[PDB]
Formats: sequence, structure tokens, C-alpha cells
Amino acid sequence: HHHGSQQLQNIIETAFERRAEITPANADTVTREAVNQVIALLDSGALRVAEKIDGQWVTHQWLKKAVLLSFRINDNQVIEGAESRYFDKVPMKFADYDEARFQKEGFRVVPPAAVRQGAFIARNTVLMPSYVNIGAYVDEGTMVDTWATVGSCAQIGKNVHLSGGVGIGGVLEPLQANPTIIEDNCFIGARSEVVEGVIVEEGSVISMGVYIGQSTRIYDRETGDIHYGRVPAGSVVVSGNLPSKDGKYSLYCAVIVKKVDAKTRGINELLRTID
Amino acid sequence: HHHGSQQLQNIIETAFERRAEITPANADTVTREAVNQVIALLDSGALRVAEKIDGQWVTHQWLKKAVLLSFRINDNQVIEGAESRYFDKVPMKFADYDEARFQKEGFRVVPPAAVRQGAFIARNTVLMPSYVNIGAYVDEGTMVDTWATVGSCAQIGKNVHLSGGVGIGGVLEPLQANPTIIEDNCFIGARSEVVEGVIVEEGSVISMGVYIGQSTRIYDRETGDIHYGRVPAGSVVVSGNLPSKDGKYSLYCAVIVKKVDAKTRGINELLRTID
Amino acid sequence: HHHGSQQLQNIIETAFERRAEITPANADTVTREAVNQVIALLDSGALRVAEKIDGQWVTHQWLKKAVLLSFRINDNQVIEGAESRYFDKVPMKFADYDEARFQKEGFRVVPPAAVRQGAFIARNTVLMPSYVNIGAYVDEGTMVDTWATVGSCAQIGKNVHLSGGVGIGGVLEPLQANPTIIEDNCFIGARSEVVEGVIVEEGSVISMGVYIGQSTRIYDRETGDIHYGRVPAGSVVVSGNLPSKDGKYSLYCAVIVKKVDAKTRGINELLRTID
Repeated sequence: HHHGSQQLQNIIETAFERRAEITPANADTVTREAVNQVIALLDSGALRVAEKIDGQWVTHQWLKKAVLLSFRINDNQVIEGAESRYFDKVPMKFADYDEARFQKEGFRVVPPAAVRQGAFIARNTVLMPSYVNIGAYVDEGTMVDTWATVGSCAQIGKNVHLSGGVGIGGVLEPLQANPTIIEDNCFIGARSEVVEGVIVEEGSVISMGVYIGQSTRIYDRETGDIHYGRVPAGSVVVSGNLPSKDGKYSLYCAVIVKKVDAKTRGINELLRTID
Repeated sequence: HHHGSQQLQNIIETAFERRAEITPANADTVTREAVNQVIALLDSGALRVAEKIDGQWVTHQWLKKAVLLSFRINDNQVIEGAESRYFDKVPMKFADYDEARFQKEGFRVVPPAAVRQGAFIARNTVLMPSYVNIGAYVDEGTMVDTWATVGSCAQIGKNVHLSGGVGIGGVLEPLQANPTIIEDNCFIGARSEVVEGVIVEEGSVISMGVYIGQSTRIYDRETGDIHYGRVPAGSVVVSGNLPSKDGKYSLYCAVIVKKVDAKTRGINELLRTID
Repeated sequence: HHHGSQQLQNIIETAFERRAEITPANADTVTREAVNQVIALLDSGALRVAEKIDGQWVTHQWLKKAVLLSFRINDNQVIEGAESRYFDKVPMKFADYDEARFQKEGFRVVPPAAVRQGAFIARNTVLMPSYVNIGAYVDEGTMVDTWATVGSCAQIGKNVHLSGGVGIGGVLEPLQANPTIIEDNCFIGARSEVVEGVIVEEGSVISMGVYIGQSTRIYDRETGDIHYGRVPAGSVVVSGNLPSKDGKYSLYCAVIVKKVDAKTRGINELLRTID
């Protein structure tokens, strides 16, 4: 009823500068209303924490500020479960969904999957029992498998498969840092973890038990080059080690063992053709 | 009231051939009834997706077809939670269980463990908070520990321990492929994953952080032989790597570090006696 | 109304010696009352399974005996969920908590996190969706992240971060063995597992995908020394491998790659400064 996107941004930015003095008791009506509207827009996918523009990933720090203010301005309250009881300050996404709205929005939520309000879930996606945190964006035709986690602000592309127990790391702070990004058509194998704003580019295949943050060496065995923070598009990636200079030990790394071209970006068939 | 096992099989097989034209709106009564009865039989353990015959694992593709048809013929509906709401087409196993039936069937379900209808849980097993998917068979005296997953169609033997965070991969497609099988008396260490129809034979001990699918080399260090798709009975298996030819890197594998005889198949004591 | 700590200990110890003959039907009133009071004291943090004295970890076997007797003396009962139903003998911690008590005790429980009664959660801690088992102690200012597990009897120190999917192994048996201990100010990276009474000392930083039980070699690369069962205070630990004598394969280990002094014990900054 009051604010468009630039207004929201300014209201959020101004409130964030003085956040030290904001409490759930004293937060003003305009700030609260603006924070509420931003969360609603994140929830619907109308706004998103990061987005790819001119084919590059841009991060909207102000949307992270809004999420952080939502924590500041809300008190924890008792949350009635059935067999369990909870105590938290972030509402759940589907509290007001009925059959018509679930049918309209076009995704499936398999119990006991849970999603916080402020996260967008696109049509044709399936949430097996899993967790999707505030600020996340999960695009169309994606599978989030059992005990997987989509962290705060994470951007999951279309036709992605997050296998069982896969975690995509949240990034609220630092404000300037891009969230963790899985681009379109990626497969992430079971028990893998991609964190700290690492970008896995389109059409990549990551096997089981692969852990990649900003400190993880991503070894291109064909060239000997080492990547950090980015899995180039079409990469097939498995766990490995690199030897020490003394030869007495080796340390964990990811290894790019195959590269698939744009015009072709079968999971088991790719992994078969190794060595 | 109508169909025995051969009839069910034919009804399922015939419906499956024409599945492209079957919707939740138009599915006929006989098909629906047959699909419902098959799910009930899978749920009770009276039928099972794979079984070991003349001491060999045989897969009943038609039971997978029935599970797949159950998805086709049922609409998603709103599923009321307490603090969360869901939207899915597969009912939960214990909806109609009372105290008498839980006492009769003889297992424990520790909250918030969840099991889909169409999965069999045998007596003396304990489900810590975990997930058991449709088509799975979990035999007697087994522990499914916290955040473990028993995937679709998976066969878990008697006296098995699935440690915390262990995933047993589902296999619905391809139809012909055996599901993931853990034979009797196996220990699977925390955070391990066994997928894609790999068979772990009786009395095996798999340590923590071991990931085995069809592409995973299982290195027998004693002989230099490489296994795929099968952990031979009595094997003690840990994570390792194999070196590249250039010596510049190594890649992930499982390693058989000890072999225990039939007449003897202590977990910490076995792992202690390494090197 | 009846028993202090030494009385409780004797009542528990005496009952434990004759536990073979104790059933939920025949358990006497005094034993039941004593077991109930011990669980209450564990729940409130007034008693704890292990504690550090004269700066050393001492284990109270009798508290484990009380937990074990609580299992013996209680029948499983139906536990009403909403969309799911359960069947177990251990009550949940927050059944009788209201807003005032949650505010007093000072922690947050994010749905669907679950905690069994008999576990202590200190103020300023956050339980993301996770599991905390009976007998555990979780001290102040700690984060238990999504799909993490704090096992039975585990002692988690102040200002600890248990990242996503981290498991801290339970230790009820053997009775004499210390539980798994994470000392104050430790960071444990995603998907890591610390089990079997391993002690991670103060100010340690464990990266992602690190698995440490009593059989895991902890390799100090600076000295060539191998540790078992203990991560010395201030250690920075990553996954690695050690080569075999034949050079044909390597096996999993943890590697201490950096050591931080007492007077200084940034996570990404530490891991950056490797090699």
C-alpha cells in the first residue's frame, strides 16, 4: 500500500545503519512494514538476493540487510508442534497455503520437509524431507532430496538435482559476498557440500562426498591448473587428494576429471568414463 | 477381495504399458485397486521388490511398476502438520496404527522419524529420526540411526546397523536394476552412502565417510584386485585414494583393509587391527 | 522429596546390578523415582555425564546407568504427531515448556529440531533443525546447525559451532568410556563426524568432511607425530590421506595443518593460510 522497490531499499538501508538501537519492542511501523514487504517479495520470488545479469552474478546486499533486520525486529515465540515444541522468531512458509495455492504454485513438499518464510520455491520442484532457509531461491524442475539443505540466500537453478544429504551453504554475512550458487542443469551427488559463495556453473556433475568452500583446491587434472570458488560449466568433479612436497601425506581436494561441452552439458555414463 | 499375486502382476504390467494415458482423474477402478493392494503387500512385507533366492538376488520389476503407477494415479493433497504444512501424494505408513498394532509389529519409531506407506519395517528394529522411502524392506533387529535414509526399494538385512547420516540409495529406475542391498549383520559407519544397486554382502564392516556407487573402485589392497558394485562378505572397508600414473594427484576409492571369515563375521577391534 | 546426589547414585548403582530382572511392569517405586529425578537433573544441567575437573575430563558412569535404566523401566507408547505417528519410550524435552520457561532458559529451538528429555541446553544457544539425544550437555552461545546431531552423553562446550550435518557420536556403552567431547570455542565444519569419545580440545578448527573416531590417525604434518582420540587445543584439521609402504594406495586420515596459540585461539582466514 505504501512502498515500491527503491523506497524499500532506502528504508531498509537507513534502518540497517541504525540497527544497534532497534529492538522488537521499539522497531517503528514503517521499518516493520518495509521489512515485512521485502520478506514477502523474497518469498514469492519477485525479489531475489542474487541474480545473473548480462550473464554475471550480482548480489543485492540490501536484501540481506532486510533478512537481518527481520531477525532483529521479531521476538521468539512458542511454536506449537504436535509431539515436539519449538521457540523461534521466523515463521514457516506454508502457514497460509491452501490446496488452491499449492496447485497454483506447482511444487511438492514431502513431509517432514520444512521451509522458512522468505524463501522462493518454483513450479515443478520436489522437496523431499529437507530444509530451505530464509532468502533462498529454488528455481523450476529441481529436486531437493532427503536431508538436503538449501542455506540462507542460496540460488538453486532450474533442473538441478541436490542428492540426499547435500548441503548448500548459507551466506548472510559478509554482506558483499555472493551467496552459494548452483546454476541450471547441475547434478550434486549425495553427501556433498558447496559453501561460502562457491559458484557451480551450468551443466556440472559433482559426485558423492565432494566438499567445496573458498579454501578448497579444485584441481584440473588435464592442465594442472587450480581453481578456487568456481566449478567451470560442464565440469565433472570427484573427490581426490594432492600430494605434499615431502611425499609423506596428501590433502583433500576436488578434481575435475572430465569436461563436457556446451552443446551436450547421463550421470552414471559420465562417471564410468574416468581415468 | 479380487486378486492374487499373478493377477496383480498382470494388471500392473498391462497398466504400466499404457501409463502415458493414465491420470489421477481417469485411472480405472481395477487398476487403482490392484495398485493399492500391491502397496499394502509391500507395506506388510508380504511382497518385496528384491529377494535372495537359491542364494541370489532377484528383482521383481513389476513391483517397481506398481510403485511408479501409485505416483501416476494419485493427486497431491494438502497434508496438515502442526507448525508446518505439506503437499504430497504418498500417504505415511503409520496413519492407522494404534498401540496394539505397534506392539504386534514389534519395532520402535523415534520422533520425528517418518516412513512412507509401502515400506516394510520388521520386529525389533529401531528407527531413530530418519526417513524410510516407499518400497523399502527393513528386516529384524536393525538400527536406522539419526538422519539416516533408506531409499526407495532398498533391502536392509537383519541385525544391520545404519549409523548416523548414512544414506542407502533408492532405485526405482532403471526397472531392471537391483535395488541397493545391505545383507545381514552389516555395520555401516556414520555419513557413509551406498547407492545405485551396490550389494554389501553379509558381515561387512564399512567405516565412516565411505561413498560407494557403481563407479566407485573398491580396492582389495591384499591382492590389488578392483571390485565394482559389490562388497564381498566379511570385508572391512575404509576410505582411501589411488594414485594417478603421473603421481600428481590421487582419486577417491574404497579400500578393503581386512577380510573376516564366515565362522566369525567387534567393530572398533577390527578397525584397530589395520596396516 | 526423598533423595540427594549420593543417595541417587547408590539407588541407581544397586538397581543397575540387578537390571536383568527389571521390567516396565515390575520396576519398584523407589527405583523409578530415583531414575526420574536423575533424568530431571541431567535435563536441567544440574548433573552432567562428564565434566572437566582440575582441568581433566571425568566420567560419571552412574549417570549412564540411570539413562540405561530409564530405557528398561519405560514402555513404548504411541506418540501422536500431526501427519506422522511414532512409537517410543523416551519423552521429548519441551512438552511442558511455556513462553516464560523458554524465555528464562534463553535458547532458541528452530522447527523441526527435536530434543529428548534428559538433555541440557544452555542459554544463547540456537538449535537449527537437528537432534539432541538423552544425556547430552550443550553449553552457552553454541550453534547446532541444520541436520546436525548431538549424540547421547556428548558434552558440547561454550561458543561452539557445529556446522550443517555434523554428527557428535553418542557413547552410552562402554560405561567407563568418556563421551564425545567438543571443548569451548571449537568450529566443526559441515558434514564432519566426531565419535567414540574423541576429545576435540579448546579453540580447534575442523574443516568440512573430517571423520574422527578412535581408530582415525590424526597426523601432525609439522612433526610427523600421530595422535589418536584427541585433537590438541588450537589445532586446524583437514581431511587427507597417508600413503602405503608399497605406494600403491593411500588411506584416510585427519591432518593437523596449523596450530594456533592460546593467546589467539577467523575461520576462513586460518584455512586460507595452508601449505
